[PDB]
Amino acid sequence: SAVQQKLAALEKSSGGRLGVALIDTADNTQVLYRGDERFPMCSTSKVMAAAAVLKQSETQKQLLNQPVEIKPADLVNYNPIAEKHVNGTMTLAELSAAALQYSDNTAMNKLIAQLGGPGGVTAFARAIGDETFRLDRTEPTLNTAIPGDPRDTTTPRAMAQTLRQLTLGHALGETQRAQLVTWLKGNTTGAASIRAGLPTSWTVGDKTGSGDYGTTNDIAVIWPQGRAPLVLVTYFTQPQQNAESRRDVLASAARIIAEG
Repeated sequence: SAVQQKLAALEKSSGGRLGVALIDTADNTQVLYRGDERFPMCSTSKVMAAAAVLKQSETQKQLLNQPVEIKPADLVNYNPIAEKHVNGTMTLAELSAAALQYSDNTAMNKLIAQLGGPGGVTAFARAIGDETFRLDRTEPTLNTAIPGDPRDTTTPRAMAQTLRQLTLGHALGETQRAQLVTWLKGNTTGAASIRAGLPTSWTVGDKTGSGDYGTTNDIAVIWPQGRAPLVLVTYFTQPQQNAESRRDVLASAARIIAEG
């Protein structure tokens, strides 16, 4: 198709490997580019951890208000919110928001702990029908993004379908889904990624991810004005371990998709 020619050209110009999945919920049509290849998820995996805790709260009604200690030993490499609460507590709701909206890595590790380890996050993916997602490590090592390494990867197709189910579908209860959507819409890290390629009137909720090998990711739910929502996943990774992030590639991919 025309869009896939332009995405292929974008990929060639970038020197990296680009994976795109679009689901248009208006007719459940999909646009895929390397849709079944594995990519390192990096921080886009935080959506699955947050959703898994939200799923637990459907039975444990007070779970999101449970205070969790933040100790100095809990802090890893990037903890913009958790650092503000060292030797204090954050609720699981506050940790989920920090993980999603600020990409706080300590917050993610607390969510993983709450779920019983990376196996508990992966279990939730399996429980909602995602047989592709795998979380193997905690922060920060899940971001190593080594070429060919299957750890901590998913495919664009799988993540788009799963993000659709979590936010627009009914994999979660109504209160939990609304909370997830509110969190994604309040993301602070996405201004230069998918959002930058889309009309400024469209509402976007997204989760970015970045890692080694110049890995630059964004997954988004998009509500265009007067139009059915879209789910867009853009993964990008590069051959050099020290490569710089390329958020512009995600913006350009989104712009190419938005042309259709």
